Order: sequence, then structure tokens, then C-alpha cells
Amino acid sequence: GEGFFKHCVMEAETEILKMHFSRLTEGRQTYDWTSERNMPAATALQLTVDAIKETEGPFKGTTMLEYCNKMIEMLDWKEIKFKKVKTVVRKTKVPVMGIDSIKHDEFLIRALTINTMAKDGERGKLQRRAIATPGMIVRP
Amino acid sequence: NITGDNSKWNECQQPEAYLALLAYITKDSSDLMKDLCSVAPVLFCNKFVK
Amino acid sequence: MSKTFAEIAEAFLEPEAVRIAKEAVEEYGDHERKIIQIGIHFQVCCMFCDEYLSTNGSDRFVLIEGRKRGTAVSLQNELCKSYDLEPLPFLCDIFDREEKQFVEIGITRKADDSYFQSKFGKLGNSCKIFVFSYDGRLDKNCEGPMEEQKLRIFSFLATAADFLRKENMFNEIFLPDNEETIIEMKKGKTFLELRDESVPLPFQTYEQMKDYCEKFKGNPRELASKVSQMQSNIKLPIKHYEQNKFRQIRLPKGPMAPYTHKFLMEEAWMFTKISDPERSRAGEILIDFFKKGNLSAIRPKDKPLQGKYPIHYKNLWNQIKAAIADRTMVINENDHSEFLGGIGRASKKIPEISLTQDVITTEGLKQSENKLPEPRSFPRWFNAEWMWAIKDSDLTGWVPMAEYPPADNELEDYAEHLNKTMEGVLQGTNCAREMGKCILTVGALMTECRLFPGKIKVVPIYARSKERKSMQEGLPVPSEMDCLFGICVKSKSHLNKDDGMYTIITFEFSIREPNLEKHQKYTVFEAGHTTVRMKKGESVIGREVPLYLYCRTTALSKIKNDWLSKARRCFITTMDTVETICLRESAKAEENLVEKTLNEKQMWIGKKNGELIAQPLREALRVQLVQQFYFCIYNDSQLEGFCNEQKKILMALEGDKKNKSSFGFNPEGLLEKIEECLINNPMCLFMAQRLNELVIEASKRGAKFFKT
Amino acid sequence: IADRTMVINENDHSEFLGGIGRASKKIPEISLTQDVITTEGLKQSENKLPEPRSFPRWFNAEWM
Amino acid sequence: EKHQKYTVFEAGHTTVRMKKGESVIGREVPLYLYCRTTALSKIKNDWLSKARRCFITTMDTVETI
Amino acid sequence: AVVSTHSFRTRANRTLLNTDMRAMMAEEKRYQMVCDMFKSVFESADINPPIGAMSIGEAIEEKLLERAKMKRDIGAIEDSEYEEIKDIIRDAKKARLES
Amino acid sequence: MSLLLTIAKEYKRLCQDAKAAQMMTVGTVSNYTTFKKWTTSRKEKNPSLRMRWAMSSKFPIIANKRMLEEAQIPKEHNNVALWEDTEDVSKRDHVLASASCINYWNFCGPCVNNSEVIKEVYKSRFGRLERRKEIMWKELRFTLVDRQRRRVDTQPVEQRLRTGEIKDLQMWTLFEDEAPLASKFILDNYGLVKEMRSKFANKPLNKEVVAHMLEKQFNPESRFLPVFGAIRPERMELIHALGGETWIQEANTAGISNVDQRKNDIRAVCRKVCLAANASIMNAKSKLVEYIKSTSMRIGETERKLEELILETDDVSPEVTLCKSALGGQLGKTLSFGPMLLKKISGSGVKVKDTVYIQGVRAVQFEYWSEQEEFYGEYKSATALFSRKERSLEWITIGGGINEDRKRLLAMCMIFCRDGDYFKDAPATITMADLSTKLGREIPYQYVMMNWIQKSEDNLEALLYSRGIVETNPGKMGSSMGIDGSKRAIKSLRAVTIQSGKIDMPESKEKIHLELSDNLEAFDSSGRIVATILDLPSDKKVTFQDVSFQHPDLAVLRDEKTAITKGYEALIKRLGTGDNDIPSLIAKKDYLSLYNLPEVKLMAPLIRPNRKGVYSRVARKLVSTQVTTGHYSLHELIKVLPFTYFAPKQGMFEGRLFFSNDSFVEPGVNNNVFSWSKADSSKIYCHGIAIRVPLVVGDEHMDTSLALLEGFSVCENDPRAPMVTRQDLIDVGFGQKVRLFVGQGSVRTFKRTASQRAASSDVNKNVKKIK
Ligand SMILES: [Mg+2]
Ligand SMILES: [Mg+2]
Repeated sequence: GEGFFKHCVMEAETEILKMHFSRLTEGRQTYDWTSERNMPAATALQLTVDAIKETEGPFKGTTMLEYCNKMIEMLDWKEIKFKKVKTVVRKTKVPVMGIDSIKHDEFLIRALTINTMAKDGERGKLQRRAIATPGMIVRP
Repeated sequence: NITGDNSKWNECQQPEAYLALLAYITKDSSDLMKDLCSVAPVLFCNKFVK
Repeated sequence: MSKTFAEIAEAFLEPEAVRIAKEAVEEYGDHERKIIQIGIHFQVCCMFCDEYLSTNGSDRFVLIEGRKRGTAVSLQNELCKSYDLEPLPFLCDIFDREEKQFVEIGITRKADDSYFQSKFGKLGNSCKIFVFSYDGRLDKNCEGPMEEQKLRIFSFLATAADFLRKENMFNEIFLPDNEETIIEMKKGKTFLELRDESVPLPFQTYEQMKDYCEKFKGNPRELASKVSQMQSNIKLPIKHYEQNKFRQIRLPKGPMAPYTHKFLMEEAWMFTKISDPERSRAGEILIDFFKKGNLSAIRPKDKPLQGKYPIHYKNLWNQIKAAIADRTMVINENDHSEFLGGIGRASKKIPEISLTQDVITTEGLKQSENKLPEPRSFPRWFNAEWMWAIKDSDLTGWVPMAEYPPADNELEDYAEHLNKTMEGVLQGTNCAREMGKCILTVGALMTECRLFPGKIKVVPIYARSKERKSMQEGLPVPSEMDCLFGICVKSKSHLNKDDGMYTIITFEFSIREPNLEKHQKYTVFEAGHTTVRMKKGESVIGREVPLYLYCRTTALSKIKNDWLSKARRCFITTMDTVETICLRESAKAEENLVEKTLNEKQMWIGKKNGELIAQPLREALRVQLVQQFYFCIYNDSQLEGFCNEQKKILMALEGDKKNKSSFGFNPEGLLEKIEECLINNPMCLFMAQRLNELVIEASKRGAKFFKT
Repeated sequence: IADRTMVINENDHSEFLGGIGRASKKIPEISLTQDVITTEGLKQSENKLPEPRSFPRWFNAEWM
Repeated sequence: EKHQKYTVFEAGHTTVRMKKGESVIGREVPLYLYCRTTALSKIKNDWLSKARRCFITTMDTVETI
Repeated sequence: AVVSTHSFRTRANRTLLNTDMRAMMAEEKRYQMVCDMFKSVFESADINPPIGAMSIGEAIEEKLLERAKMKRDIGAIEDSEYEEIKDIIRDAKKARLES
Repeated sequence: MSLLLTIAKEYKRLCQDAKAAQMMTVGTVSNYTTFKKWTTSRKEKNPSLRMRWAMSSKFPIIANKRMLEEAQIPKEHNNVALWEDTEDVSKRDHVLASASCINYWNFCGPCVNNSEVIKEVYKSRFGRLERRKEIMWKELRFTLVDRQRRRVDTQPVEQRLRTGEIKDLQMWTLFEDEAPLASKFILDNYGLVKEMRSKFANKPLNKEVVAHMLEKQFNPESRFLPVFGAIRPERMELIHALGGETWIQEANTAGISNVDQRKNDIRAVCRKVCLAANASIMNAKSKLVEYIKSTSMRIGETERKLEELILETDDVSPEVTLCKSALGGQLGKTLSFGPMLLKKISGSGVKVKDTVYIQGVRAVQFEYWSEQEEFYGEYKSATALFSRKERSLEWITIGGGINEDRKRLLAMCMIFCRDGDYFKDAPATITMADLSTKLGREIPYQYVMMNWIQKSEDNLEALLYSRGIVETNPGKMGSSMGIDGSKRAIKSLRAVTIQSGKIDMPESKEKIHLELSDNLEAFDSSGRIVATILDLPSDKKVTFQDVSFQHPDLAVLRDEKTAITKGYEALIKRLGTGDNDIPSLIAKKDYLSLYNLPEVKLMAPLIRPNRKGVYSRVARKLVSTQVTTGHYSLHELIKVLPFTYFAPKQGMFEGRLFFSNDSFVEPGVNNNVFSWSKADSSKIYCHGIAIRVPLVVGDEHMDTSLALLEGFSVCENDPRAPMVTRQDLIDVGFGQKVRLFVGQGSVRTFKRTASQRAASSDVNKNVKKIK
């Protein structure tokens, strides 16, 4: 064809512009940067969107495009608030939920951060080739 | 015929070349979704590895 | 799912009504999705107009929206001719000949006021302006359309709204002058900077890379680029006959490889007990009923042969015997703490915060080091182990196998018969014995990890078997029983967030003198004397034979507990490999050769007296079953590297079989990867050496290979 | 019946005919001796007899 | 019991009516479709094809009396 | 899949509940009783994804009013009990508005 | 009673929590679909092994409480503890219990008479068993070449439909309370709605289950599968027991569902319709769409329109492509040329025009293609692979089974190839094949010589010999193709080799649609000539249980019968809109206005004059005695009504048979003129069918009196109209704006309406006007 890329990109634009961002929860494990741990994509996305809600207010986007717009808008945010459980010694340590703050400098690095997974279920190698699980802002 | 298998297939490929290629594919498509195509590679062009 | 916009539009809309959206969308403005928006509006007009003809051949309304722009201009000047009304600058949708006035129709998602103030701001009272919401909200100019068209257009807008909700397209369909202007992708200064320094080329600003991309036209200069790249890449022409040696296969040198199986096979000894259904149903009480026999009397001497930790194991044995009397849990809290972890010690951890001073003042001799496994050499005993697992044991079968399903003549006769024969052959083998004991005992441990976490329990090592008699008197009964290989001990089963591995202490009976070379991990004792007798046509008294007690400690991962708990899988992987051979042959002759192929077809099995030996496919089936069972038992990362890099050797070999002149590019590197994955694994090194012999005999048959 | 009273199905009648009678493939005796030496296909010989019934009731109503 | 060889269906409904001195409407009655398969020998085709013979064997037996 | 009588749900371990992960899950449970509530009100919620432009609470309230009118008009339930349900609905609308 | 109360109180508690209150308020209801996705994401790593660890414990299982206490004793027989009052692990209203109790209630439980309810829910599965009952068996062995990739319906079921519409059926049959009012599917396809909703709606058991199983009941799974050459979708269900690489089985094709032949009947229907559009070339675009939307198909158990069958049918025939092209259905990845089917796997190029000579010393333009292009040919019992370059075949290989079919493949693909020898043979082509006689239309040339080859037997031998013939070299012995289609390889054609085996079929998931040219040509994808004009010239008319309408150009319509049937259609169709129509009169109980109706005066002259009054007396009697509600049959009123107009005389003679121009219409007693259908709304007048949806309260329609009652539409939300449940909607009369809860929570308002009209034609006529 002469229109190969134009047409394939047309199909992609169609399917993505339709897409609710909730289907972003479908997939492998991804890196939740709130607690800085690896999580199933659904819970990690719940923490990301919930943090956006507690910082700037609830997210009404309901589309992949508006989710991406909010992602790129957060990079200019000078302050971000998290749901982070902090242990308080009451001497018994009760891990009381808390609200944490972060600065654009740290948040950018946390957004570009990828995490390592020591390989499991791989067949046929003596030495392990580890697999990476990128963050939630990079995924869409 | 030959059976080929590639080693370090991921370490050799680079998101910069993917940024150029994605810019080539989105040339005529739309300027609205092209800026949305170029954003994916640049997050792997500057990326942090734990 | 819908892959294209024309699909979405033509799905819920009228087929020809979409074509006007596509055509108008091609030229006057350039947006791909927005067809759907006007796909609503356009159709919203049509049902409006056709409905009324005013008492004349001429229609009541005329439609200027769907037409072409330049034509719509002049056709709007026609109205200045007919009714002499002011020539409005904004081109409206529809003109009424009954009301003789301008008509335009908006459609908005939000509350009607938001848009109606916009369009009313545009055209004022000069036109009849009707603004509908999909939800049933209504905004209008002075007078509304007739009662029928209201109802129809509102029903349509409602249904279309429900379709859009089902496909979840909402904010994108918003009115042009409100939301269409912001169709752009949000550009943050952080992202624009990141993108501007992310570009590969000597160009910095993203715009220059964008220009070189969009404007790119490649010339045919990649032929010289590819030939200069070829000159830079000097190497990798490849010829089989040049490297056909493959330097045979490299093999490690050192001490002989030990016995890595969690249990002993060839030298293991059995204790027979005829089983009660209600007594043996527990399977934990099996040893409690065993102890009422002669098992309780056996005790080892303090001085072992070839023991590493004699007194510990002896004390633990006495704790097992004492426990079995009361209950099968061992109560020693101090004893297990040292044995656990594979004599692994719990190492105290000092925080880094207080450690800095200990770096300034170095004490405790602070360093960091890791350790590697020591390589071993090709095992001898392994061959004897295979030859023992190959022959049929006196007991009939060790593996629980369910009943056969009902049969129809065509297939299930063939399938049921093949399964009856293969099962009948493989149940009698000693390999089936080790399979059965593995399933039963590792299942027992698997239950014990849920039953008593963090507790010490005595688990038997047993296998169930019913005895066969083919002499074929009708007889009293065939003997149904279960036999005991030895006793086993489990430590703490606690499960870490990372992987935990349980520790296990195995005690097995044996009639056989230990061999220091392969048993180095085992601690052997002189246990006692065991009575063994037979009855034959000869006198066959049998005397008594000394009994040795083998002890060791091993690690079991929960994953290993599972995959070793189901050993039955091996049968299937044998079955397929066997069954195919019988079909591929018979399918050639279009006849039933299965029974004939099993007995007649000869498979090369082993070598004796320097002569290649072959056995029929039914008895050589045991070789495949043993091979798969060893694959299950002996599986290490080393083994998987070995096989996954070995398939290349096999494919090159069959490449030289049919004389296809096969080649592989850096055989030194391939043999370095095969060498790299051979360390301590007995099965790995064994299949390596056997591969050497395969290369030798194949090179003798015809030479695409080398012999030293 | 709409077009013409012949049914065109060549596969359908083959199973129904013979009274659901199946066409049984015949193996010659000359090649059969080996199959006696090696018994396959479960070779046997048997014949069948009709199952007896009991006095009908409905017959009287049929006569009447 | 007697139809064991027959395969019966539920075919439909058939209309049946009469005219008498009474009202006799008749409404409708369900229609069943009986199916079966049988064997016909050519000899049976012939001897069953001529059933008129029965009359004669009755006639004689009657007429003699 | 055949449902028969034999299909059941498996209990999760006590692992994630002991660590702080539960202290984070306190939000997910708050989603839980919500989704379970809406599924009790709307039976096809899981099968057909809910649509229309309305709030979850608004649809729940008006639907509860419709079922209350249904059971009161023809079926058997008391009128004063209907008005009690209406009272609970409006009293719920108060606390819903305050947020 | 407290089941609603405790839900209301639960809502009170939930909205009292502000964190849950705001997330309940903000946004659409669609957020539920996201909210549910935020839970129970954790799954165990081990599929079986974790389950073994689960069943190891004696009381692992979560089970309900109330039902067990209601039916059966919680305590055991053997004194092994069963029940406790403690809820442990996850906290939910279910209390934990042992596994064996399930077995106990399966043993001694008190349940009766569930048998009939089960099967027709799972009739997909139960039927897939029923089919295995009747088959016979034979076993052998061979080295079998299966056809590797066919995308073919597996698990086929009658009345198969698309996923969206079957979701609509799901919503309507599961529950009425929350459902959208969905026009397109419910209006046209009603009567399957009546059946499914009728059987599943009355006994509220396993709502979710029955739903998700009915989703799979109507959904044939078309996967990419190896087949050994029996392509009927019934054999696809169980292939494994039947065939494989070494497998063989016999006595199958006989037993099949009624769908397999019905599809072919639809192919013949599209044949006749496309012929009707072929008769008049004034316009082919506007007529064929009429012939489509007018025709009504009768599926064995259900009446369904031809539009929704054509658009949504799975199998794409050369005809079916033409019938879809008139509509907006997108079905691509299909090439149709004559009887042959083709798929394009490679290359591209532009259509060019080249004028080349015939033997009659005359020049005619030929449109050819210059591309290097690799396509897959498909013909009856034969498959092959061809590649053409610059208007001549480059590479060819034949995988066909039968020799004749191989020759046909070779021929047809040579026709599509269009070599130079294509021009050299012209034995009397011009006299007939040159000019097709349809309003003086010149028929395209590829199809011209295609038809010349379809003509006689020697015409095949002509072009078969037109290819180069050479004695093939050793090593091509098995691949060589004789003139008659054999492998003897003494003499063989050039640039062709047979393969021993079949040839795999490509597949692509793609949708492409474009408008059709006036000659029944589809230029879709800006070229590609996929419509192949007329595939086969069968001149035959045979139909069984099929409906046509609107000047079909086939004459089934007598004068007297069109007088009777059209006279009925005036009454049936024109009534139901508003006051002074049948529904308002029936609601008023006044049947006198119903007698005097002006549409009855149209029917009056057609009755037999002799008994006219004698008929009218019994007719008026029947209509009057049904005025009492609940006793009236709404079809019998239409059947009986037209005879009431004349002054009743006391006949005393029976009026059962009503002669209308010497044809009788009896009460009940469905006949040629009047067919009275049971348990669904329709009726048949000879070869055609009509029905009126909006108002039918006829007593047998109880299951959908909520669905059928709708002739309404949406107007405005302004009045405060009492919120009426769907069962309360039957009471509100005409012109009454009322407020109603719709679907998933969006609430709108309606009145009694003239139904939506001219969904298509309203746009089509204006689009034609603007040109
Ligand atoms: Mg306009
Ligand atoms: Mg406008």
C-alpha cells in the first residue's frame, strides 16, 4: 500500500480514543510509586488516581486521552500528596494511614522509575534474565 | 534456510530510534495523536532503573 | 470491538447518511472522528424536513446543510429572491416555506442553556433556533416544531445517546466552539524539555527531528552502507565439514558427582505390610501399625560408616522411635533449630546506621563475599541406576490409576486397549516404584505443611502396592499391601514473603554396602540384620543379611513439593512419544500396525561388549519412562540450559542425517554455553557423555563428525 | 415437493438404508490367515435370534 | 407399548368440525406425526399390492353357508 | 462451565491483611460495600455495564422509589412502611448533599 | 419486606461516610464498571497446587448460611463437627463450613421436580449431546492431509446473531426492571423475545448464570482450525474424536441442525433478489434496498427480517456480498469471482487499460492489472496458490483433490490472469457473449470469456491448451498436471505444478465497505472488482415458507386476494395511533365506533351478498361478547371485524365460512386467507405477512405485555408526571405524558405516540434530491 501507516494509525486512534482508562488495569504487574512497590495493575492504578484525587481533586476524565493529559499535567506539579501508611508507636506499632508530600524533582524520578523482577517461570536458562515492570504513568 | 535466534535483543534496541520511527509513521496521520505517539518513547529515553 | 470510525457510524446510523458526513468531513474541515457528531446533526435535520408537505407539490422545508458549501451559498440567496428577508451572514440548516423563516438545529450533551446562549448569541431572534439535548432537555426559540417530529427526533436522540454511552464516547462529541478547540495534546514545560533533550540526532529541538522525519525520502545508498558494514563485519562464514569435529563435547573433571535425588532408588529397602482399608486410610498411622512389628527393635551403633554427623542423627532417630509410640510429632525445640536451614545458622543482623563507626574502627573483620558450586565429574553408578529402574520389580504396581471409561467400538477400544497394555508394562517397573513413593510421601509432607506449621513431625516414606500372581491357579486372593522405605522428618514450614524452602531429614533402610563416591552426602550407619528368604524349586533358605541405615538432610521448595508430588505427568510424555511412532508407521500402511509395530520395531537401547544393542518398542518404552522420570527428579537450571542448548546439536545431527549440509555459526561458543551449564548435575553430565557416544556411533555410521 | 418429488441427498439415504443397516467392509480370507496368527479386530462369529413378545391388548381395538 | 417401533413428534394442530342438529363447533385438536422405517421385499410389494384377493376368500366362505 | 451445586469461592490467606497492605485496602473495601450495594439495587449491573447520564446515588434512590411503589401499589407491603422507606431515602439525600 | 428496608438503611450508612458519599455522587454510573475492576485483583500464583493447599484443610470453603438452616440440619451424622457461629478469614455474611456437607445435601436433601427447568437453559450443551446420540462408527488409519487453516463456525445454533444484539436479548430476557428500550432488535426480531423471555422470566433462578450461558448459546466460535474436508459446522463441534493427522471416522454428515441448509436457502434468496435488481437497470441502488427491507424470512421457529439476516450472517457468498453492499454491513477479506473465491496475500498495483484484438478483427478495451501479486484460489474440492505479474501468471501450484476441479481452478484463475492467448480464442464470441441483453448493456470482458468457458466442454479444452504444454522433466513427475487433470506426467502444462496435499487458506480480521456501481459492481477499497457482477445465471423460482412484498415483479398476487389482504392491511396497519382507533375504542369498551370505522367500509363490498346479514349477525355477536376484558382474543377481532358493517339480520343459518369473493375465513381455524398464529404476534395472508406491534393486550401475550405495549416515544421532561412502573404504563391512556425510569438509571418522559417512521428513507430521499 501507500497508506499503510496512515490506516493502521487510524485504527489505533479509533480504538484508543474509545477506550475507558479503567481497561488500563488489565495487564501484568506494574510499579506503584506511591508505596514504591510492585503491585497488580488495578490496585496500583487505584492508588495513582486516588492520590490525584486527594491532591488536586477527583478525576472526571473517564477517557484515555484525559488520563494522559493529567499525567503530563502532573509533571509540572510542584507538590504531590500520597496515601502512605506510616507506623506510629502508641510500645506497639500501629501502622496508621497517612498523607505524604513530594516535590517535582522526586516525583519525576519516581515517574520514570522502572523496577526489576528476578525471573520466574522462565524455561531453559541456567542464569536468570530478569524482567522489568514499568510504572503507572508510563503505561498508557 | 536458517533458524535464527537473537541474544540481548532488548538491550540493543533503543527508544531514541523508536522515537524517530514513530515520528515517521505519524507524519501524515494527525498532529493531535502524533504528539501522543512521541510521548511514549521519551519516557524510556530518560528512564530510571531501580 | 469496532476498529474504524465508519464502522461505529454505520452501526447505529443510517448507511447513506454517513456518506454525507464522510464527504463533507473530507474537504471543508479535516477531522476523522467528528463525522459521528454531524452524523447525528445531519440526520436530525432529515427526519425533521420530509415529514410535512404544505398543501402543494412543493415540500414544506428545504435542506441547505448537507449540500456543498459554494452551492449552499447561492441556494441561500434564493431565499432573498423568494421571501426578500435579510441575507443572514451565517448559513443555516433548513428553510421553512410555511413559516417563511430561518431554521437551525443544535444538539448538545450538557444542560441546554450552556449551548443555547451560544447559538442565540450568534444569530439572535433572526432565526428559529431549536436546541435539543439527548437526555430529553429542551431549549427553543419562540415557537416549537409540530408535536409529531418532536417525539420522533427525541426518541432517536435518546437511543443514539444510549449507544454512545455503551461505547463511551462523550467529551469528544462536545460542541465545536466549546470543546473542539481543545482537541490538542496537553504540553507541559517539563515534558517539552524532556522531549527536546531526548532526540537522537545532532538536532536538539524536537521540531528539527520532526522535519527530518516527515520530509524523509531515502536514496539507494544503503547498498554501499551495507557493503561497508559487510567489510566491517569480516567474520561468520560457516561450513559444517570445517568445524564438523565440534571438539566432541567438553566434560568437567573433579570428584565424581553425588546422589542428588531426595530418596535412594537402587539400594533402598522395603518393609511389607498387608494394608487394612480403615487402618491405612490415615497413612500417618501406617507407621504406628508398622511399629507393632519388628521395626521398633532396629537401632544403629554409635560408630557409623562414612557419617558426617553421627551422634546428632542417632539421637534424632531415638526421638523418632520414642515419638511413634506416643504421637508422631517430635517434641524437641532445641534440636531442630540447629538442623534447620540445612545446618543453616541464623545470622544476627547489625544495622547500617550503627555500622559506620565499625567502618571507622574495623572490628568483627568486615568483608563481603559470595560462593560458587564446585564442579563434579561424570558419574559411574548412574548407568546401574538406570538398568535397575528399567527392570520389573516383583510388586505389580505402585501408581494409583483411576478406572477406565465406557467404550464404543471405534476409538475407545483402541485407546482403552493401548492404555491397558502400556499401564500393565510400566506399573511393574521399579521406576514406577520410585514414582509411587514420591507421590505418596511428598503428598504426605504437603498435607503436613498445612496441618502443623512450625512443628516437627515424623512422616513415613512409603509406597502402596498390590501383588500379582500369574501362575494362574485360582488362588485365595492377590495380595494387597503397602511397604515402607524409611522414615522422614520435617522442620519449620513458615512461608516467607520471598521464597522459603523447607528442610527435611531422610532415613532410608538399605541392604547394600554404601559407596563413598556417590553417597558423599549420605551419612550411613550399621543398623542391624534383616531376614530375607525365598521359596523355589531349590532349597533357597536365605540366612540373614546386614541392614544399613542411610541418613541425610535436603531442602524442599514448595514448588518442588508440587511438581514432585505429581509424577504421573511423566507417563503422558512417554505415551505421546510412543503412540506417535505407532501411528506414523501404521498410517503409512493404512493398516492397524500398532500391535505389530510395538513388538516388531527395534529401538536402539544400549551397548554391550562394544556392540550396539536394540530392544523392541514395548521394553524400550521403559527407557523413555525412566528418562522422563529422571527429568522430573533431576531437573536443575543446569539441565534446562543443557537441553535447550542441546536441541541445536540434535538438529545439526539430523541435518547431517539427510545430507542437508547444516551449519551453526560459532560452535566454539555453542559448546562454551553447553560447557557453562554442566556443573554438579548427575543427569546433565550423564546425558552429556551419552551424547558423546551418540556422536561417536553416528560418525561411525557416516562421518559428518569426529572421533578423537 | 415444491420443485420435484425426488429428494436430492446422496449422503442422507446411505445411513438410513438397510434399515439403518451399515455397509460392512469385507476382508478376504487369503490375507486373513495372518490375522488368525495375530488376532486383531477381535475376530469371532455369532448370529442373532428374535426376542419374543407377549399378547397384544390394542389388537382387539384395532379389529373393532 | 404398541408403538415402540414408531418415532412420534408433536406436529401441530388440525381443525375438525361437524354440522348436526346440535351446535357441534369442534374447535381444533393437536396433530401428531408418526415416523418409522421398514423393509419391503418385492414379493411383499406384489402380494400386498393386490389385497382384493381377500374379498374372494371371504365371499366363498360366506356364500357356501 | 456447568454450575450444578458445586461451585464455591475460595477464602484468601491471612498474609496481605496482616501487613500495612490492609491499611491501604481500607479504601478498596470502601469501594466494596458501594459496588455490592449497587449490585443489590441493580441486578444486571455486572452483566450489562451501567450507562446513562446520572449519578450512582441518584439512580439508586429513584430505583428504590420505583421498587417501593411497585411493592406498595399491588404487592404486599404497608403504606406507613413505604413512607418509612421514603424517609430513609430523603434522610440519605441529606448526608449525600452535605458532602 | 425487610429485604428492601435493610438495603435502604445500608445506603444510609454508606452515604453517611463522606469518603464513599462523594465517590458515589461524582460522575456517571459507568464508574461502577471501573469500581468493580478495583477489587479481588489478587490471584494465587498456583492454579492447581494452591487449590490442593486449599482443600487440604477440613473447613476451607465459604458457603451460605440461611438456606442450610432453612432446609437441613447443620449437625453431622458421624459426629464430625460441621457448623459454627464464627465468621473467619474474610468478613462477609457467609459463615464457613466443611466440604462434605455439600455431599450430604446432595444425598438426603428435600428437593423435587427440577428436571425440565434445567435442560432448556443449557440446550446449547444438552443439544451438543443429543447430536452425538445419533451417529454410526467405523475405524481405519491413513496418512491424512487435513486442511490446515479454516475459519469456520463451530458449535452452530439456529438464529445466531452479533454480540451487541445478543446483549440486548440478554438484558430484555433477564430483567425488565432495569432495561433500556431498544428499538432496532426488539421491533424486528420479536417472537424470539417472546419465547426466551417467556421460558426464562417466570422462574427466577440463576439470573447471572442463565444470562452468560445464553450469550454462548447463540455464539458460534469461528476459530482457525485444521479440518480434513468435511466443512459442515456440525462436524466442527467434535473434530477430535473424528479426524486428525492419523485419524478417520465415518457415518457423520447425516445428522445436522436445521441451520446448515437454511443458510443455503438464504443464498438462493439473495440470488433471486439480485436478479430482481438485475431486471431493471434504470437504477440498481434504490430498488435492491427495497427488495431487501421488504422481504421477510421465516426461520424454522421464528420470523425474522431479511435485513438483519443478510447484514449479520457469517458466511460470505458471492451473492451475499452483493446483498450486503446495499446495506452498511462491513464484511471484507473476501474475494468473489464467478463460482471461485479468492484472497490477496501480496503486492499491489494500478488498474490499466489495454485494447487488444479478437479474431473478428475488432478492438475492445480490456482493463488489466500490473502487480506482482500472490493470491490464494478456492474452488469446490480444490485449493491452490497463484501469483500473477504484469497481466500474466508468474507462479502456480495446485492443492486440489479432484482432477476436474483442478482443471476448473486452472481455467478460472487463467481467466482472472488474462494472458495474451485470452484474445486469440474468439469462436463466435461477438454474436452473443459480447452484448449481454439487459436494456442493451455491454457486459465486462473477463466475465464474457468466463461465460464462454462455462458454455460448453470444448471451450475448457481450448484455453487449457492455450497454455504452454511441455513434457515435464524427471523430479516433476508427481507435480506435473495433465490436460485432463492427472499426475501421469507424460505431457503437462507450463508454469504449473501440483502439490500432494491441500493448501492453507489465509485469514485477516478486517472490515471494508463502499458503495456499489449501478451495474451491481462493488468498487470497495477504491478498486478490486469484488462484486463479480452476476455469479451464476440460474433462472428458477422455488421458495418454501418465504415472504415478499411491494411489487415484487414475481406475480403471486391475485386480484381478489390482494383485495382481501390489502383490505385487512388497511384496518390492521392504520389503527393503534390514537383516539378513534381500535385501542382507544377497546379501552372505552365502545364497539359501535369500531363497526362504523371507515376502513371497514372499504372491505364491505367484497363479502358474499347472499349471507351478508347472516354473517354480520354472528360477527357483531363475537365482537360484542369479547368486549368484557380478559376474555377477548385480539387477533379474532381483526379476523371477525370486517363482516360486522352490514345491518345484522337473523339468519339462523351457520355463518362459519365467510365468503369474501368466494373464499372463506373461519373463526380460529387458520387457513389460506387468514393464518392465526399461536403464542406470537404475526399473521400470514397467503404468501405474505403483517403484524402491528404497539398495542396488543391479547391474553396469550402475558409474558411480554410490558415489551409489546410500546408505541411510545420521548418528548420533554417538563411536566411532573407520577413515576410509573413499567407495569403501570399500560394504564395511562393516549396523549398522556408520563415519567419513567430507563435502563441503568437515566430517567426520561414519554407519551402515547405515533411510532418512529422512515428511519432510512427520510435521509435517503433528501440525499437523492441533493444529488
Ligand atoms: Mg451550520
Ligand atoms: Mg447548525
